[PDB]
Amino acid sequence: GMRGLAVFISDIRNCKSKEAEIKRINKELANIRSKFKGDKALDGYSKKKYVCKLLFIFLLGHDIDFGHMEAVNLLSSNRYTEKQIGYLFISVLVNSNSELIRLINNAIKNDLASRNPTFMGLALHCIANVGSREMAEAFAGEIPKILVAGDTMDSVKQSAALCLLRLYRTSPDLVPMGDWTSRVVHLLNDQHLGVVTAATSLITTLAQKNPEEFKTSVSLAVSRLSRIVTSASTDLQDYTYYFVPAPWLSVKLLRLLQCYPPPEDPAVRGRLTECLETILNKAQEPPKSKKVQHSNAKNAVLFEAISLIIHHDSEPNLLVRACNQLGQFLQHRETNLRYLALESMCTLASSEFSHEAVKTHIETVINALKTERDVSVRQRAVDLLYAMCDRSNAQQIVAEMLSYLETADYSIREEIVLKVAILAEKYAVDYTWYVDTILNLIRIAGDYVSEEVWYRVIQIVINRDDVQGYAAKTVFEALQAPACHENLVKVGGYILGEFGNLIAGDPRSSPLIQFNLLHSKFHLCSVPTRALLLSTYIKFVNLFPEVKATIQDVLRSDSQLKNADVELQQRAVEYLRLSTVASTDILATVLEEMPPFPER
Amino acid sequence: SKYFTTNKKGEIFELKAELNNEKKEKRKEAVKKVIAAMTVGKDVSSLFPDVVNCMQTDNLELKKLVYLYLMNYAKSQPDMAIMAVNSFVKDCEDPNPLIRALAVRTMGCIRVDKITEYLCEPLRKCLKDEDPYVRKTAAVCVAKLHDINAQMVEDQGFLDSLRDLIADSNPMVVANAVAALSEISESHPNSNLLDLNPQNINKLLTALNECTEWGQIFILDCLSNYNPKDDREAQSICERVTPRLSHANSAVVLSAVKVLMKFLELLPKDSDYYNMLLKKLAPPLVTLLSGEPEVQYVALRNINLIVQKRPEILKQEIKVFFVKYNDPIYVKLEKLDIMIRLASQANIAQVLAELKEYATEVDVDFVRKAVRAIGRCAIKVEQSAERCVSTLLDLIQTKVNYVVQEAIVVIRDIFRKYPNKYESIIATLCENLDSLDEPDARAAMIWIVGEYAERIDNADELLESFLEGFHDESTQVQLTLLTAIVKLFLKKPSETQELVQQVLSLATQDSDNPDLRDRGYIYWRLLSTDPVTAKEVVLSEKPLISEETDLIEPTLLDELICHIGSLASVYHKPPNAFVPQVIPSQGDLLGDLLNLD
Amino acid sequence: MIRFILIQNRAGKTRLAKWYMQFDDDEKQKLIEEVHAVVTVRDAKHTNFVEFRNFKIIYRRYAGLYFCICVDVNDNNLAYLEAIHNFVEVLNEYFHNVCELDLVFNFYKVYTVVDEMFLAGEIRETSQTKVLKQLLMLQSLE
Amino acid sequence: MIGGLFIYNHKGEVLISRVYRDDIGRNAVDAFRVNVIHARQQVRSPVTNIARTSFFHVKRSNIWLAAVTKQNVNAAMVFEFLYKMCDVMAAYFGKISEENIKNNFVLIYELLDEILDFGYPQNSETGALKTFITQQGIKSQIGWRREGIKYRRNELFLDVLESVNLLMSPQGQVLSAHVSGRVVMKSYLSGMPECKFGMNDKIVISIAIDDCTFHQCVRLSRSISFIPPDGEFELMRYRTTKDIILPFRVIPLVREVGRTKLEVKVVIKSNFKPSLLAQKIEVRIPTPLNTSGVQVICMKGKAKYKASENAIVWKIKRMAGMKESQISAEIELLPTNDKKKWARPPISMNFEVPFAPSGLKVRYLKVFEPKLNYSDHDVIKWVRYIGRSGIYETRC
Ligand SMILES: O=P(O)(O)O[C@H]1[C@H](OP(=O)(O)O)[C@@H](OP(=O)(O)O)[C@H](OP(=O)(O)O)[C@@H](OP(=O)(O)O)[C@H]1OP(=O)(O)O
Ligand SMILES: [Cl-]
Repeated sequence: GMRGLAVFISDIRNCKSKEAEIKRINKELANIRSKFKGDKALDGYSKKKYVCKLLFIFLLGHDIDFGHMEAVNLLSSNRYTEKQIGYLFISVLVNSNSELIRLINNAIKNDLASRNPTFMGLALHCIANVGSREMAEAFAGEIPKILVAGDTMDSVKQSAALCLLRLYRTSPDLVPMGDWTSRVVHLLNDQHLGVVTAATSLITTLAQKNPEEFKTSVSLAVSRLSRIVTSASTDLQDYTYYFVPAPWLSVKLLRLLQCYPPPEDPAVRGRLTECLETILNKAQEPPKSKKVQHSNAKNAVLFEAISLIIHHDSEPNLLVRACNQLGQFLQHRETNLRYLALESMCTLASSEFSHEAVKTHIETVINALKTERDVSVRQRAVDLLYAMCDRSNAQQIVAEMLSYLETADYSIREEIVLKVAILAEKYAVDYTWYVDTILNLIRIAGDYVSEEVWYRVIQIVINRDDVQGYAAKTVFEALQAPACHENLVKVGGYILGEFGNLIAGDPRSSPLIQFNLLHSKFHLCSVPTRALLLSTYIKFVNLFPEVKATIQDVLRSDSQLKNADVELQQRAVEYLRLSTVASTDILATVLEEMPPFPER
Repeated sequence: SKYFTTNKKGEIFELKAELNNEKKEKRKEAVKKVIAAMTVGKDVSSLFPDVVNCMQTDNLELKKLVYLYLMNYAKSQPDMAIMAVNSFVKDCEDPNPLIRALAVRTMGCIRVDKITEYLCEPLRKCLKDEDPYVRKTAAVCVAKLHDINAQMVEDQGFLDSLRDLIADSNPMVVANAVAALSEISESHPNSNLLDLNPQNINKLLTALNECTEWGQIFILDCLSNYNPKDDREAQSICERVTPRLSHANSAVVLSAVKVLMKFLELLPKDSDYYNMLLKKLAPPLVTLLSGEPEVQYVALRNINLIVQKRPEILKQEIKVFFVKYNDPIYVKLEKLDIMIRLASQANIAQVLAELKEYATEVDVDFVRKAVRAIGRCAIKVEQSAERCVSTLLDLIQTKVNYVVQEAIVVIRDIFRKYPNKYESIIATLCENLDSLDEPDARAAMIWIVGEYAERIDNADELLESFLEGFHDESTQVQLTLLTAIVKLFLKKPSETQELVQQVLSLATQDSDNPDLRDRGYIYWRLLSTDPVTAKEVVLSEKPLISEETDLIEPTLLDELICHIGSLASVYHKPPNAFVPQVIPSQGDLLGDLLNLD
Repeated sequence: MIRFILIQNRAGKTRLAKWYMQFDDDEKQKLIEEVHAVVTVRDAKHTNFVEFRNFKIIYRRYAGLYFCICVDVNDNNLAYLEAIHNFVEVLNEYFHNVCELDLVFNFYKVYTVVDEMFLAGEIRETSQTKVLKQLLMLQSLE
Repeated sequence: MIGGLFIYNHKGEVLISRVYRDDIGRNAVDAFRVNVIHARQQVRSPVTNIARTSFFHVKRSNIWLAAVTKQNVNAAMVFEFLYKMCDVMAAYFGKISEENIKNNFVLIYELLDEILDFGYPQNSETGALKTFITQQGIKSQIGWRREGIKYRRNELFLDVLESVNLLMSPQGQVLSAHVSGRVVMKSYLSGMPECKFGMNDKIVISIAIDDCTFHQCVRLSRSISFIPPDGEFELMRYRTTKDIILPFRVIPLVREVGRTKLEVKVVIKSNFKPSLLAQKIEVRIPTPLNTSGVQVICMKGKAKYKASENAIVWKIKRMAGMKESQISAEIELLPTNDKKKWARPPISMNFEVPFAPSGLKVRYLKVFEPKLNYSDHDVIKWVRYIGRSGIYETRC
């Protein structure tokens, strides 16, 4: 084609600096402006190429503030390559100049009014690509006529239909529902599947506000779909992609049908059912190719059919079949398929006909999460577990969430900790389970634990004698990992101040060992945390008189009594003073077991 | 599938044809375009034979270009760059120093099994070369090889080769041997390379002058590692080291400083010389604060340590640590620290006048720390206390919200260090009760009113107002309010029974904070119990606090002082840390990384 | 619907940009950057779907080129993922083992290919056979 | 010693790099990019440790130069070197810029393998280096105030006023976000003062675009200087899209139980310093049009359902940073309209915060008046930071 164009492009590439690039572009702009302005007329070859060079520069980022007039001339050329380029320019560089617009509309009019489908298509595309009101106003009335005329070529019908659709979306008021409706519907019977594909996109948009007017499309849409999904190898060769027949038209026909309720004609509803079952069956057949393109094309159709089934929410056998197929995707190479399967299953969980089916796949979801690498898939796995959780499920789901938590990334912890607390609250069977869960939650992921939540667990433990000794041992054995969470030291220190006595008799969890364990955390803690441990330590002087001397030792120390903080300095003094100046009977009065909380 | 992969046309094929053109200026341009490409992520692996053939050249610029390309593969894809080992062996023989050094550096930046075979002999040859640019490289490459696996006794032979290299004609060569060595020695075995080194010190301390800014830096660091035994051994090392400032402003100084500090304390404290060296060290440190900002920061972080170990050195030089309004926050803040550490009776006049400058500026973060700094000054120097408190009052009456609330938190710590001394002020503080929204400030007012209750006949209707919205208060504020209102009872048991029961009833019946609950009960079990015995536990005199909060355990400090140059002297932490634990909450942890302190 | 289509290289450089929605140039520029930051950060483990502003993006890379379709949230992911591949195959046939430079030197032609396969934010023609037949008839014209 | 030299553009894309030890992976780069280049609330320090790896950095124009190692390196050495490298570079191609780096990739590699062997700084002085370096650098190159203004008391006020906008998925992905801001200046200053202003490098000088517009009085050449109009005026206006501090995260747990009940739990997390209070907080959770009734329980603030609004509105007077709260609701539905499942509108928030969500921080404002008697130390100065919600939305 255009030698001057290739040269400019390769000159641009050889530039060694943005500075040089901008020099070569300004040079071209001067050249183009001269020639456009100059005395000598240009041959079309030149108009064509220079317009096309200006477009290149526009696409590189630079401003183009002339040229539009020259590209408008190209529209009236009888040479395709010249019109193409003219039409491309005005489609990518739209100006608001109302002389040009009027001029561009004439050019359109001639091309539409020629009978040349190549020229018709260029103009139709221009309209669809720009979509301006002035164009809608000039042509919106004409486009349906082109679309339903018995003589217009298929490609022109395809392009007319999508043009009409663009115009309907930008300028609805110019697209009334005239007499062309039934014949647009009739296009769903065209032999040319490209035409059928195009018409379907249009009717789907039109059916959104005009359902009654395109109600006839259902029956046609259903019989087309069923001929497509059962047709042989040697049928629809043009529209067969990696052994999957018309995947995109299939998808589109399934999508049109989501604008309507289940087919009112019992015959039609029946055909549609055979149809959907055929699709479900094919999912269970093995690949005809090991190329990922085949399974994706096949599964696009499968997923769109699953939406239809969900939207109709009216055939329980198909919904169950749907769950089970999605359940089989949950073990799959394709992260894509895992992703979509979980997403789609989340939907099915909230339907009555389908909730229980979904619960069936709990183990598979849990195994998938357990091994899953992609974060967005993990997230959707946890969302699913949440969605299906109930009285039966809850202990298993919670066990498994907690287990996963023990080795989980940081990416995902926060949301799981949150879900564990909430589910624990909704579904706790016995106060001991709740307690065993939260303390563990706190042990593993205490950094994300609401303060309120460790409050709760500390009150329950007070109000129930039966779990106190369990809570004490759990905390103690937890506290004795070399690394642990601060809220564990808050929860742990409080429980032990209050109930350390129930394990103090074990010689491996003695009063001394308890204390020194806490104290190996103390100076790595926040101030309110130490504030609590100063209270814990004073309960210990009382409960375990044997270790009063080491504790008084830490209270008299500089880091406590000359502490920069008010609470710490106030507690360490108050407490030393208590242990020193208080009668034993007094000390016991002050640090009795705290009374049970009120339940309200 | 394999779409867009074709190598029968497009950019790669165009470059392949240009790489075979027989005009070298067109080949040179190719290899540039290819390198440019790798950098932007293009696959250019297919061009590898074609690029490697461009090495068959007279032309230097061309050959060097092919090397750069091969170095790009060295790290990213090591198997790739192995394909051309046999060229490196030839090109380390080639009679151009420039090429010899080019083939060696590159051989040792590759990393697989099959590197050992080809590299050992040619390195053996390179440490033995008329050109000190070749031996400078070879040396560093001994490090490189060491990092590649295997103990290697022949490598142990290279370990000698390196030692022999420390004695050499050229300070560039010796410098890099040493730096290779100290790095080598650290990892992995212990006590390696130990020498009597009196020659070594001398060889290094003659080297350490004619040397380039880098050569010394390594030298010193290695040197500092040693432990002398005598006065006069230590001594003359120190005088030899002394000219270093400021060879290379930044690290040359601080590596000298490190050395001079370890050995310094081994000295008699005589004055004779000990005292001279200590006077020497003031100038060069102070000059660092005229460098670029990054390097200031490092120098300050270091000076901060040095000032705690030897406050003597910079006792006189507070002037340089004064804040310039356009320093980065991190250099501003570090300086502030040091001003407190050098603050002294002699200088408060000005310091205090400066801090007042800063506290009136538009950088909130920096303002807030400056009022703290004033308080830290009053706590530090008893004579300043009275003037500081005056300055703090001035500021409070300027009414700038965030200045008021910091100043008052400071004022409480001041009331605490100097009890029963600033009572008059308390009404001047209550004038501002409305304008406190931060939780710290509130608690400082509250605690203030709890102490000194009796000075205020109105201490009533104050602490009433703070009960109104007793929740929506910081649990810190609730705890302080609790203790302050039980302080008001033991002090004025009259109108108090109102409050005391209301506040004990909230902590005990309402609030879900179990720690607060516990504390409420505790007080309830003294007060609504026995009027007398509670006075001793609560109103008992609390001792005085001092600013040993900032100071580092002397044990640690010595360790950090030994690390003067390094990261450890920036983080203020033993290496084993950044190279038994409580994991703070995300609340705590995210919170901490904003406390400029 | 399809909001826009991009073909971009690793570097961030656009080689096709087709828009089916009104945007200012600043805006398009911004979007082209944003798409690049999202997609170049994902390895071969990730899905080919990702949410993007109040739409989402389906993308795949061929050699050094990312093909990206921005569509509505409720559009069928796998359908658009294979639409991309169908497009790429037509490109491969039309340019005889397509390379990135074919899209640079024939940029104006690439728009023809796109308009044949997509139009007004919808898939228009899916038949590789028909699209080529048409493209080659176009080429032979003057 | 030095384990990796990386040069990033203003996007935190690694333009060019050399890794000198096999410790330092893809991992190190991301660390730097995420925790420094896109630091959100952290206050930068020239040195940073993350995951037991140390990062040194200098900023030149729009470029980040970073140095990385896992060892107890000589800290001063690293920085000094970085200035010298910037010395060497700027003597081949001048300004250290994205453009100029891009044009000099080949040379830069060359410089790197010379200036730095195995992470050990080697002689790198310009005159010395000619011998080793084959390549050449590719180079490239009043009326708004009145006379005689007097005040007893010279004052200035700066207000940083920001509106923060967000669209977030239920999984917490930032779908889009921008801040719109402006600094309002209110100045009663004597005479004709020249002012020198300084801020952190946040602001760069329906799709949000990063922009900054200044008052006609403002000059540029780091910092900006002006002689201000008297009293109150808008110094600058700006919009930013990167590195925004989202003060609240909204975590929705909406659950459709059949076609008759709806279970809604929403948790909000405040994400700023603990010592700071957000105020006028509202959370607006929408309800379906066919809602028989609502039971709402919340234990912070108060909440009520409003049918004309089709929403649950939850109010909180104050919330500190790093806190968490929860509302929970049970919603009744009567499903006459059959099909056309509920398209959920997003959950929205209002709030006010005493900081700038863009991260803008004011570093200085120097007043210098040539004729008159006062100086900068005499000028009283208040700053205030008000940050407000704009369209702050989270899908559920
Ligand atoms: O008009 P000129 O300044 O002399 O420039 C010439 C030339 O015209 P000439 O034949 O007079 O040299 C070309 O050829 P024609 O079209 O006139 O036959 C033209 O077009 P092509 O190379 O595309 O055919 C080409 O390109 P452009 O104006 O886009 O740069 C441009 O050649 P130069 O690049 O050597 O100026
Ligand atoms: Cl199809």
